[PDB]
Amino acid sequence: XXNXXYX
Amino acid sequence: XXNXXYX
Ligand SMILES: *[C@@H]1O[C@H](CO)[C@@H](O)[C@H](O)[C@H]1O[C@H]1C[C@](C)(N)[C@H](O)[C@H](C)O1
Ligand SMILES: *[C@@H]1O[C@H](CO)[C@@H](O)[C@H](O)[C@H]1O[C@H]1C[C@](C)(N)[C@H](O)[C@H](C)O1
Ligand SMILES: CC(=O)NCC(=O)O
Ligand SMILES: [Cl-]
Ligand SMILES: [Cl-]
Ligand SMILES: [Cl-]
Repeated sequence: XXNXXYX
Repeated sequence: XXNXXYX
């Protein structure tokens, strides 16, 4: 993970 | 990708 969003 | 570094 480590990324973010939101999709 | 998804991992990091830095090499
Ligand atoms: C991770 O490194 C790349 C280069 O490969 C940069 O362009 C990017 O800004 C950097 O990402 C940030 C944001 C993220 C992905 N949510 C994490 O918090 C990382 C550690 O820092
Ligand atoms: C997402 O990350 C930011 C930066 O650290 C925090 O400010 C925010 O609280 C965080 O969102 C929470 C709530 C969410 C979106 N429902 C998920 O549980 C994420 C993983 O954590
Ligand atoms: C070295 C590099 O590009 N790291 C970023 C990733 O792991 O996604
Ligand atoms: Cl992070
Ligand atoms: Cl999402
Ligand atoms: Cl690197």
